[PDB]
Amino acid sequence: GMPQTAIGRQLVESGMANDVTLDNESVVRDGIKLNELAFKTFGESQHIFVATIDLNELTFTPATKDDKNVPATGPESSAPLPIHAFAAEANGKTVWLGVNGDYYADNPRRVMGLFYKDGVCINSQYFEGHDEVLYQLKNGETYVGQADEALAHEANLLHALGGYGLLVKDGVVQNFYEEMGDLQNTHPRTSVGLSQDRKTMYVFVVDGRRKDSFFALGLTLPHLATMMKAVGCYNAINLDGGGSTTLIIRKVNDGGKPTFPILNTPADDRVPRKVTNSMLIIEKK
Ligand SMILES: [Cl-]
Repeated sequence: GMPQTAIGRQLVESGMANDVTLDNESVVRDGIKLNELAFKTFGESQHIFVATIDLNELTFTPATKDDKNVPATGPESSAPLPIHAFAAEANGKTVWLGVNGDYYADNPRRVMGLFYKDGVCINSQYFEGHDEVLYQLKNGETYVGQADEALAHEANLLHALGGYGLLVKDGVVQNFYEEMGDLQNTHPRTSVGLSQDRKTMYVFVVDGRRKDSFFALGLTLPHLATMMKAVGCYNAINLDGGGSTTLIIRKVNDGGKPTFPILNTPADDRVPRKVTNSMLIIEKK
């Protein structure tokens, strides 16, 4: 019976998943597969989504609440993930999938990692330790790496979305999280990685804090990293987690208008958190 999908088999083979009770897969659209699973990780219940995106067919962009390419200005700058999708859509993008983005500091509200969008620097002054990045060059090539590597491309850097925690590096699971404090405990997680050829993107949304009938605890970073390598990530990074972790997909309603339902269970007692940046999978134009 279980597991029944390739990803389910990969996660069980990795040692990070047992007692699989849900293992479903669907096609969001051509070029985007979505897998939803429930299982135990060393005795603790979990509930995760893994999206596999064909980067020959689709691309990504970092997103803000209003699709404007300027730093956050205040509380108005944060909104639940669907708002980011709607604003991108209203500004000529066709959005198919989204997750929350990078870590933010407060007082004043400001992004902690590197943040570039459409060739415009939103932040180049990444905080201590906030070194991880998913980036794209103007030539269309996508990479996962370190902030200085992205910056070294100068005016050829198109997009950059920051993270905190390098999970997989050149096919080897990483475990150098010791400066990250309580982020090392189990948590909901959002993470992103690339295949070795950089033509496939993997997005994980790991629910946590047992806010629905799955009783999903959440994961440590070595466990998540191990799962990501298992499904094909050669390079992978941890984005903002906890109550920030949110997944949307496009739903085309009769009449043609899109909505952007949230598929996971937000860990702030089921209430979608207002987030200041995000990662959207969009059509190539
Ligand atoms: Cl900012």
